[PDB]
Amino acid sequence: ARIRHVQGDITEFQGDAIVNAANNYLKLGAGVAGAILRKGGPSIQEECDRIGKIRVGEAAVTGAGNLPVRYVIHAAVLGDEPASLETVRKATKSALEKAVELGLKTVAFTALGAWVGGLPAEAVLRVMLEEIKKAPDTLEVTGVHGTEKSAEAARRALLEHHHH
Amino acid sequence: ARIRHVQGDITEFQGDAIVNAANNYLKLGAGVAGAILRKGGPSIQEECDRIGKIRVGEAAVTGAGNLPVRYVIHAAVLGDEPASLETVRKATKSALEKAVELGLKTVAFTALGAWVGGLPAEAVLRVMLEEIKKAPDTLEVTGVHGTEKSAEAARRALLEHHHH
Ligand SMILES: [Cl-]
Repeated sequence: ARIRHVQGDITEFQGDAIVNAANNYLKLGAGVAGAILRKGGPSIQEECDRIGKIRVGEAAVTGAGNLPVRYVIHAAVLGDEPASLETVRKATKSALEKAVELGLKTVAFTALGAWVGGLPAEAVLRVMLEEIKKAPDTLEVTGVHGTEKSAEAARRALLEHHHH
Repeated sequence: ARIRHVQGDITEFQGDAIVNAANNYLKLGAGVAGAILRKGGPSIQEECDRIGKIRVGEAAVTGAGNLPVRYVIHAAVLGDEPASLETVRKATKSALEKAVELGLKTVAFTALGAWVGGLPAEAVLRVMLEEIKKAPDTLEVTGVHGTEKSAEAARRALLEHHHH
């Protein structure tokens, strides 16, 4: 899959889906999830409740309420178990599998497990990169950053990856 | 499994096994492998030749020649595929599985894939840590560093891991 890094607010992403760093109970609270629930509205949590508890490392899809995306993909990175590079790998892979299963073309992510999970961003981005490279080229992943300095860094890393 | 970080020369490790960062052809050359072959002698490569080509992510055990260890565990982190956090995870896990299968008590590792593979040490150590925690407590893993500053850093990281 293709990758781009930009500065912005993931809740204003205007594509097919955004990926939420979720707990395995799919309870929207800390981090981006809170923003997702405020701007997308109550229907997102209600749909999550219909799904019920999942497994750390799994992903689940709901509608995106009042957000300008089609879907929210809830990638469970923690909950009964603490976040780790392994849960981040599995959840990123599960999120990608849902995107491909729905024939999505544009999907936004943040650095799963690096905020609420406590993991270092550099390691998280590397495992995400490894999983994203396995998805088909019909899919474009956008990493959304709070800062241009942040986005420029990941962009620099991504160019360094071509040597070789 | 228990973990300790010390400064030293892994080829002088005086326990059950040392883990070699190998290619999947088990050809000893670049990095620690070269030191292993010089100090352990030709029998190590000869035994590797008897084994033949393995798979990136797998591990293989040989005798340690003139080294003061019982076994060399060749953890294949690269070769037909470039080194990645995923191959490092699989190889570390494969290396640990061989150690447990032989009832080993003390095993030394370096940061697999961080030298010859080009991966950043901090990410490599984190995935190794996650795999080592799954091995039984009968096993003690020693990380061997060229520098005390290096070992102290990993030791500091390991203490930070207890919060929580
Ligand atoms: Cl990983």
